[PDB]
Amino acid sequence: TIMLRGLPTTITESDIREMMESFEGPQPADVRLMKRKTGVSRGFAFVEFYHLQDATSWMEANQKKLVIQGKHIAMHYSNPRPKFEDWLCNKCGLNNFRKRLKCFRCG
Ligand SMILES: [Zn+2]
Repeated sequence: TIMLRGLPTTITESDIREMMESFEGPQPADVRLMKRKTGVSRGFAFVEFYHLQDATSWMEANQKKLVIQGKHIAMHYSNPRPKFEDWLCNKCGLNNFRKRLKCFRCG
């Protein structure tokens, strides 16, 4: 899970994956361009991985090497930022909300 920010308001989830079949590191598992309620993508997008060596090598050599729409974008770690009454999942280790009973990785 690595986030990249600043994707324009007309970019398809494919538009980032049309040129991300060629960067370094072994091929990933899942890519999620964050959506909204009306059906728009607000600037940020997460990348999951099969392995951790692959993500490490991805951020290793080309952190500040990815240009689309004439603007560089950072590729930064993703660590949860919780609140007071937040729980944990015993099969994914993913932090999720309190008024919801299901995790966002397996359920
Ligand atoms: Zn989980």
